Amino acid sequence: STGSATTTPIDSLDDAYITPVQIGTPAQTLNLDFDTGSSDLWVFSSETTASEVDGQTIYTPSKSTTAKLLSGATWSISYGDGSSSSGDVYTDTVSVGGLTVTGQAVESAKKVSSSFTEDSTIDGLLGLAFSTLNTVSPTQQKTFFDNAKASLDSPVFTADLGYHAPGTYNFGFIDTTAYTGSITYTAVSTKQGFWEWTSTGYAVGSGTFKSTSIDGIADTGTTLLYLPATVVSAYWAQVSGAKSSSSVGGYVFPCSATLPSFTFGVGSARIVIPGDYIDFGPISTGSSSCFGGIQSSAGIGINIFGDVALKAAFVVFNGATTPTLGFASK
Repeated sequence: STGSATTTPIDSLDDAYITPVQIGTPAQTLNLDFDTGSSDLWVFSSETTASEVDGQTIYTPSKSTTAKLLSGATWSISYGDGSSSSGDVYTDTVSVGGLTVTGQAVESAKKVSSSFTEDSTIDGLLGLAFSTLNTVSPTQQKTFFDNAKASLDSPVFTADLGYHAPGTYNFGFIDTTAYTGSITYTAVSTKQGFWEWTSTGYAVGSGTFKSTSIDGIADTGTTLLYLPATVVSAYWAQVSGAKSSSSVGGYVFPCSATLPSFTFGVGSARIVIPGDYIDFGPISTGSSSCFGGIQSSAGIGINIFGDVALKAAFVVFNGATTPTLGFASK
């Protein structure tokens, strides 16, 4: 089997991407944030504290003839950005772009933190990291990909995120028309539960490539590109007026700037992030100070190849017995 679904930016800055997901019988379609940095599929629901719902579409398990309460199971998750959610668990039928999993754990939120409430466009998350990170207790549950894998034509999914435009998540096949050149594959460590790999280096604009190993995670659920302070300083030094602002919470730059590109290495291959992908717009409405899309990972504890990087590539998440990651230009 295979699946193919369109993923759409939630706003004009590509702050995140939503993908429609069918849950239950009859189908209840929710727009979920597909997150290769976590491993819970959770949704706003009829059980979510009413004051914490503000415009989201909810899953109502009592209206699904295939929903079953997973007795005694609870979940609770906290994300890198400080947001969180928790609740109980159902199993139900879940379909993504024509690919159907029966008995998928659907984690129903009883509580969500303010940032989730405040974002009306995201109805929940669909985790695509390794199931070892799943938070369901006392019996850990599998991700949608893990459940689908054996049925797929090939044990892979691909992320093709657009810049200021829709893109695609495919399951079970590689669309050879969706990229240019070849896909370069690189080793993955699953030791931390992430799609963790090592970039071979970087360049800023038309500058020379610096060969240096940068361990980090391919994380579709993180908006920006978080890299070591040395790398980030080298980037922003090429932008007149750019500075790190502790009050704003990272590098800012004059909105009048033309940003340089940023290249990262995948083995001997190179992925070029155009400068415009690095512009996240005014820090506050009407400001001429703009927020940078490349930021320091210092104090995160890990480097993160988020959407800023991933959207410059066609990315293969290869879930073979030994997982790997593939990157192609597009």
